[PDB]
Amino acid sequence: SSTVKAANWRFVEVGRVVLVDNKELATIVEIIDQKRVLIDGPKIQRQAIALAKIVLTPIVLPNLPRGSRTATVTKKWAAADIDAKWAASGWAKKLANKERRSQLSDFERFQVMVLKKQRRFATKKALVKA
Amino acid sequence: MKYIQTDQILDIPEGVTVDIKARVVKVTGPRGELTKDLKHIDVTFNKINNRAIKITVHNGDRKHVAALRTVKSLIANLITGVTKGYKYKMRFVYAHFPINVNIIKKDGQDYVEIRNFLGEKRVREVKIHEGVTMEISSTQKDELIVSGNSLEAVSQNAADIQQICRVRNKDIRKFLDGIYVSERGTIVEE
Amino acid sequence: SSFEKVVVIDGKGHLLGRLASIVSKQILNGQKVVVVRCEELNISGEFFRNKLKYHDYLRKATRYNKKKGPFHFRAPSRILYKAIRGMIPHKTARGKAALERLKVFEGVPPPYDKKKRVVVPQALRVLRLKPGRKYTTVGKLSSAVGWKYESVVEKLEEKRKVQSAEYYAKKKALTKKLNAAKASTAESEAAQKLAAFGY
Amino acid sequence: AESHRLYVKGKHISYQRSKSVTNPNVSLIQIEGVASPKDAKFYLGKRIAYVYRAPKEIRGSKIRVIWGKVTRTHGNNGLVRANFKKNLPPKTFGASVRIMLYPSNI
Amino acid sequence: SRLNEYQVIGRNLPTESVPEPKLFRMRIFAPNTVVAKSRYWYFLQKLHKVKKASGEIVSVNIISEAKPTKVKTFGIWLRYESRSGIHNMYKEYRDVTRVGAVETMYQDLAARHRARFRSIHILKVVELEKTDDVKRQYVKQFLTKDLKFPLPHRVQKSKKLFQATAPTTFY
Amino acid sequence: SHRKYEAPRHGSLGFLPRKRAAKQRGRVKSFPKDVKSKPVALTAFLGYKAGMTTIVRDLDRPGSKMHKREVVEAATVVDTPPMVVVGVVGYVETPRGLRSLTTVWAEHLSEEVRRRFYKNWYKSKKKAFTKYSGKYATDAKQVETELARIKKYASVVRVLAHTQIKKTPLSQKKAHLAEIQINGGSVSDKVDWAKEHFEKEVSVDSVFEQDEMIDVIAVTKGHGFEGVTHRWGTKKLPRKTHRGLRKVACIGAWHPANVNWTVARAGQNGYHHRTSINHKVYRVGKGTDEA
RNA sequence: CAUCGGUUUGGAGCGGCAGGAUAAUGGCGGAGGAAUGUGGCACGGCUUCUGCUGUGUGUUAUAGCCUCUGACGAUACUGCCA
RNA sequence: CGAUGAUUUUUGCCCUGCACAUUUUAGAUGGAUACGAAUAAGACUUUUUAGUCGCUGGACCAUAGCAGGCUGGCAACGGUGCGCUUAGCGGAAAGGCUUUGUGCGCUUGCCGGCGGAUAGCAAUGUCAACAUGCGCGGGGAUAAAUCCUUUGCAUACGACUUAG
Ligand SMILES: [Mg+2]
Ligand SMILES: [Mg+2]
Ligand SMILES: [Mg+2]
Ligand SMILES: [Mg+2]
Ligand SMILES: [Mg+2]
Ligand SMILES: [Mg+2]
Ligand SMILES: [Mg+2]
Ligand SMILES: [Mg+2]
Ligand SMILES: [Mg+2]
Repeated sequence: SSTVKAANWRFVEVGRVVLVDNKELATIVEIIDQKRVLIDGPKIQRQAIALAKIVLTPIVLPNLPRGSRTATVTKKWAAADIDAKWAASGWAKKLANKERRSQLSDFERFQVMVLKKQRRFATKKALVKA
Repeated sequence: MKYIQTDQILDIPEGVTVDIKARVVKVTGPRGELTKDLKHIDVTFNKINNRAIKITVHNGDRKHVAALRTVKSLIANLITGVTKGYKYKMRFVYAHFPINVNIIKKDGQDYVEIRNFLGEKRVREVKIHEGVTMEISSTQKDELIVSGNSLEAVSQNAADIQQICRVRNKDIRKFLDGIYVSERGTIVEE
Repeated sequence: SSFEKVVVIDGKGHLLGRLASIVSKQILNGQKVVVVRCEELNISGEFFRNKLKYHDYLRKATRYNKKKGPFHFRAPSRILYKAIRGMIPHKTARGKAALERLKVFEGVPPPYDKKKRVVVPQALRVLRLKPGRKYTTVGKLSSAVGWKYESVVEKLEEKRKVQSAEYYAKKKALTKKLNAAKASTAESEAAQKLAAFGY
Repeated sequence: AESHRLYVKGKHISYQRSKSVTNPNVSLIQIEGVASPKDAKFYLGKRIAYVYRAPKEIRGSKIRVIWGKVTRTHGNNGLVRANFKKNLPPKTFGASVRIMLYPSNI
Repeated sequence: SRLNEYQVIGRNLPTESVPEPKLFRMRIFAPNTVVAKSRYWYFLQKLHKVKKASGEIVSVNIISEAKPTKVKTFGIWLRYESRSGIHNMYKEYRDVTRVGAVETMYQDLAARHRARFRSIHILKVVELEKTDDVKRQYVKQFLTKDLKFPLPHRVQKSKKLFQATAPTTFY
Repeated sequence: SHRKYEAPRHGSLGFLPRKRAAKQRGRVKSFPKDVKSKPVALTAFLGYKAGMTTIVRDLDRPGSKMHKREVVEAATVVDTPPMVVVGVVGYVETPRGLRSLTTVWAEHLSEEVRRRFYKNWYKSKKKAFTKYSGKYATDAKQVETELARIKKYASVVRVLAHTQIKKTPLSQKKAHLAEIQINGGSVSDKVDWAKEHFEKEVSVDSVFEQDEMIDVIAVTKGHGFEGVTHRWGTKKLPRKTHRGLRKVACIGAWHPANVNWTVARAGQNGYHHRTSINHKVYRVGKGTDEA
């Protein structure tokens, strides 16, 4: 066959889930320009934003009509359960682990070191025989 | 103006398998294989089916859009080169001095040797590019046939032969001698 | 942002003046910098344009004695060095010390062939230039104006990359074995607690 | 036990200056790992030590110290202004200083 | 600038001959009310025998966007001065607020015609309700059905000067 | 103002500075480019300028008015006894140029070449190369190790050879030792050729054939300090010029307010290093031939 | 080191109050309308109709949107807090 | 900038294992932590259709013990430091990267017993790599250059080519 390698880009389209401020989720509801979109979400304010200020996530909210108001976006977001889909990805998991690490205390860091010593002992023991 | 999207559709004949990976096109047909690097252009490819390939430019300005149909045409020339071939015919034009053209082989290399051009004692030699076949036509007097799979190589050999036979220090409107491309077609007639 | 003992920069794909300014501020502030692969550096603009600029540079020489005039160095590392030195107060003792903190090379000679090379994103050509613009490779500009050792460097760079590939294949193999050992000790008491701490 | 450091690494970068005139009474200090005025405001009021070696021993020691303190931030990239009891000599531009964790307010 | 749309109303000072002079309203795009009232008198003396000394400002009010989160297409009619003459032009902008389209216009004529704020008169700003009202292809290309486009060659901003891994531009 | 009339410059700016050569032995700046397919052979030879003579020769140049007719031609005799091979050097390609890696020497060096390494030979203990001569002790594996290093890493191989100056009428006893690059064959072939020729004589007939065109490297005749008139061939000033006439009248314009490097000045003339090319070999004579 | 007084630079500072179209929005309710027309329906090209899809129709259906509006409730912005 | 020859029979020189004391530092204070290439691209699995990873190093390694003391036990047969030792690779400035066996330690993988005070509420509160000298110990080698006379392939004088 032809065997053409295609790009795996993320598209600016109605229904794209985006991160805003590296904390909160929102979805694209309508495209303004090459540079600007209108975003909305359950926990964010409906606003016109520049695509440079947001990051497209690999998640699409399916069947979201163009220009949907806040109620429609919230209802379809709850139905598609976008929050759970986001929280199950390695991206959100790495963000959560970064936050959890940033909340450790000095005593907890000491415990982390001690447990790491124990796990390294076990790992070297397993590695030498395999 | 930054056109949002511009598209072109390749058409792949039945026996041809285009193959694109990282802007390196490899076209395979009954007549052989041809390859082309397009890394100097920002284009993306989508396989619609086995008979069509979409060529896209996203958010391209006037010149970058202009570089899109040329990509299409280059790949199309590759496609028709491995399924029909290319054939350029050259006619020998002289008023008095016959042009003596031979296909010689020196140092293991093929050359086109032009002698007696305008009576000159100089011997002109043109290297024959790889994948290009030269032939002295039997059906026509004073005709050279340049054929091959690659249109670029064939046309460039024809241009080399035409350019090496330029007339100097004369009225070229009067001294019309030279070797000129008379027919640009394909090996397989259609 | 850490203070390093030596920062070894892989110069491939870096824009000449942006890397030069960053390295100048680094060595002025007491940081030792090594730049390798200066033949893979980049200048924005087509090759012919930068070659014309270098020929404008070559025009300049002391009329009454050519030996006193500017000394036009042709090696890529020396082109980068001239760019950097133009950004340093090199006629003071402090600028001289800062310049002593710097080393520039073609290729990756020892001992840096077995050390870590970093990149400088603020000066990377693929991240800075608009994707349609034309650029020059300093290795090609150097050969066009008199540099003699282009083919020597590429022969030695292919030998280094063959050796560096053997390194990576070995390192990748031991990473695969260690990952399989860390998988065995997962879901253990130490591993479960470390997962609750974020590790 | 391989590490014993209780200070943050710093560097003496510059004096306070315009294009042509310098003010030795204020030093510009780069605290390691600080990249914004918000980060640098943790270190306001902390004591700074410049530790150096000298030819003559004083009480059996060839190590001398000039003490200072962080007074304010400088610019937008996390440098701070410091005030030392005796001005840091200009030869220390690029030399490392010690940013102490006291007076502590944690 | 960073602008607001103002309703400025003024009149000639009442006389014993004319004790209720006509009230004139203008829509002014100004950064603040000091420039809003200044621009008002600038245009009235282009249209009426009035001055700030012989007139009176009656009301200055901000006109807020009706639907600030509805994407619109605006047509703006302009009268600007070039280095050589005076020209009328019409351009179109996509935005969610009427004010933000005028702000884009000022940036755009600065960029494409070197036309400063002082050289521009806004004749009219109209929201184009029908897709057939859109004349310009640079905003008509965003009114197509099921519009999608990627953003190739993403450049990520780093907090550090040095990076230990190879740069990438996927997105 | 411009010159009233045009004239070419006096002398060449491509032979500056007109200073004394750093050494009396002319050094080969560039050797012939190496071709692997050729046999292993030397590219240079050292000789001594004996004198000039005259020959008579029939010219073979069709279209010339002297074709098939006798011409009388000046010729130079170069006394060239065979050179002795005593060493070999390996060179490595580096991004900074060729770099000598190792030098391997022969076991025995004659006294005439060991005098090369002395300023006061008669007052010396003559200790040169004695420990090195001991390096050949009963297995000579140090020498083989260095030769293997040359084979493994060198790209350019040059032999070390010295003249047998005792066979010439010169009263000088120091031999002349020079590096002569080996061309042809692989690096291993060159190293084997050099090793097998240690302490052997190599003749001119193994380097140069008759009718060859060869180049001559030498330091020219010294003339000492010379004025501009003969150093640079400038025009003598009129007879009635005050303070003398063997001068350059104007050594510069007012600006640049310096003397330029292109103006002819008095200085040392002769004793320069020259490379002279395309000298035809009319005869490679043999010392054993009585005719 | 502590506390004070004078001067001064800050905080992802916190709270209360006022004004405006007694913000404009949004959410909820009602009425009307259209298309870059959802479902459906009727023809098609590739699909074992596997976000299949295209073109017509028409007006909420198996998506929605726009305009006007009714009673509430916030927030932004700008001020004030002895 | 490199290769190479010879390096004082003087108590002088070289190499090396220590031990002590000194001078200096453009500035140690856990670790310079090694593919290459593309960027309109990379890398996994099936299938080349599709899904997944990145969206920064806030990472990775190391990190507990009088600046880290003295002792005991358990579990493992691992980790690590040093000393010999085996083999291989590295010439771009290799002067480094691996590796075999062995011995002596330590081990915080787990559980114990004893010690630190008073430097007084902080004062760098002194802990490093490079160099040199000096005492020992073990090996090792045993020169030239200049002036002077001479030469004339050189030359104003220096310098140069020679010879002694
Ligand atoms: Mg002409
Ligand atoms: Mg004529
Ligand atoms: Mg040159
Ligand atoms: Mg004379
Ligand atoms: Mg006179
Ligand atoms: Mg004259
Ligand atoms: Mg106070
Ligand atoms: Mg409302
Ligand atoms: Mg406020």
